[PDB]
Amino acid sequence: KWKVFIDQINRSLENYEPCSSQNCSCYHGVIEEDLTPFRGGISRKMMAEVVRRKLGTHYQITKNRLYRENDCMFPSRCSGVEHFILEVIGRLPDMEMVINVRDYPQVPKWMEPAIPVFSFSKTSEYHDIMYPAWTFWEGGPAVWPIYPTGLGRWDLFREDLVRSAAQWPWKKKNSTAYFRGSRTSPERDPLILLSRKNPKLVDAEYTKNQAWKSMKDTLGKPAAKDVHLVDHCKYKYLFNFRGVAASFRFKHLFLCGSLVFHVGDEWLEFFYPQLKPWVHYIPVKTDLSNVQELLQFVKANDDVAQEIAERGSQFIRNHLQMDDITCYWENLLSEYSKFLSYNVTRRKGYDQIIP
Amino acid sequence: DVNECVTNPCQNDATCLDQIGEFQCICMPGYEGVHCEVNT
Ligand SMILES: O=c1ccn([C@@H]2O[C@H](COP(=O)(O)OP(=O)(O)O)[C@@H](O)[C@H]2O)c(=O)[nH]1
Ligand SMILES: *[C@@H]1O[C@H](CO)[C@@H](O)[C@H](O)[C@H]1NC(C)=O
Ligand SMILES: *[C@@H]1O[C@H](CO)[C@@H](O)[C@H](O)[C@H]1NC(C)=O
Ligand SMILES: *[C@@H]1O[C@H](CO)[C@@H](O)[C@H](O)[C@H]1NC(C)=O
Ligand SMILES: [Ca+2]
Repeated sequence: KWKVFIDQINRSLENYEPCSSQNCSCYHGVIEEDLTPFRGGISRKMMAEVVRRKLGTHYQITKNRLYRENDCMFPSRCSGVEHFILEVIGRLPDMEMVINVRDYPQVPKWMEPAIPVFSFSKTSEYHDIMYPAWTFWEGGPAVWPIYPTGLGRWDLFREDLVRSAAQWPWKKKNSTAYFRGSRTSPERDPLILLSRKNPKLVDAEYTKNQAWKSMKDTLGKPAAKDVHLVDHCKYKYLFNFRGVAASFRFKHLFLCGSLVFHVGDEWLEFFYPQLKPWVHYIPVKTDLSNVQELLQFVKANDDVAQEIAERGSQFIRNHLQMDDITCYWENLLSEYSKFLSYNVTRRKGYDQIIP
Repeated sequence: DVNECVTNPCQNDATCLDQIGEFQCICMPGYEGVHCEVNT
């Protein structure tokens, strides 16, 4: 009865091109795709317009020194971005760029001509250039009390998740699917409602975020207590959804050794194109219409389910290390700088970013 | 207007206020900064 899914998995694995690189070259196609609209060159006038439109924070690099406009709406996100740029700036040529640190992308594809804005998340309907989000170092959501200063330090969180996964080998994991998050997209609602109807099948509950104003923000129930990502690893099946844009939850779930149920296929981060459905995770239709069949399938094909979870965990373990984040930053900005068709001049009043 | 408070910009149990194309974090006593990140 599972032939359709079993064949899909065999097909996807036969199609799969494994990455054997020890560096971030496995993501190079994302850079090439994101820079394709700028192959005709980025002019000084184009850059001046992007800056005037305040689509992001204006950075400049000259002589391996980083400069920035005064204003940043989210200082902690600029600090996270700056952490990585400063790591690699000794090898970067002169350039300038606008780095959007808001959640949502800024350059819809229907805009002509394309203008270059760096954003952490997009869909294929945007021309923003993806970069590794600030949160790999600092500045992610401050979920009280578990991440009081903001979700960050991917290097440390990786280690904590690997230790937690070791405490919860697959066979000891709980078979009720699990989700804890806030109502940042209504696409999450059908899972919460399915959970309320069938709590043995799914344990999915809305926590509150800092914009909570009423019970409407938790679908009419008291908010659930927040749960550390390391405490997700006891569950076999972990759901991931878009929020405002893509969610930082996603990468963490793989390191639990659990099987990720990834809902939808529109909202991306730079590493997502290398994570493949049925190879690394279970794809779920955006409207959740096939979620009950998928949960029955994985329960009836637990050996396959485990194989998928282990591949996803290994991919994040081996190809989304801190060094991959820094490498991608360096390769992205180096490649981007080639398309500036003019010589950058430091702006009056931009302070240097140290250290 | 984007409600920036949805992404929990305020640290250390501060309160987030969504304003006209900006947000403000109202710190617990003892904290300051845009994100209430500086512990006085
Ligand atoms: O109980 C919770 C709720 C949230 N988070 C994390 O906090 C961040 C924000 O989650 P939320 O659902 O509020 O927003 P999202 O960014 O997913 O739209 C994500 O990395 C979640 O994994 C968490 O670890 N535990
Ligand atoms: C990165 O890895 C690829 C092979 O995976 C190799 O061709 C390339 O030379 C490497 N680059 C550096 C700078 O190590
Ligand atoms: C599995 O988790 C669910 C949901 O959290 C819980 O209700 C159930 O009791 C757990 N089952 C076992 C056997 O621990
Ligand atoms: C830009 O700078 C390069 C390298 O310093 C120089 O050789 C070139 O003449 C300049 N081109 C301009 C200003 O158009
Ligand atoms: Ca606002």
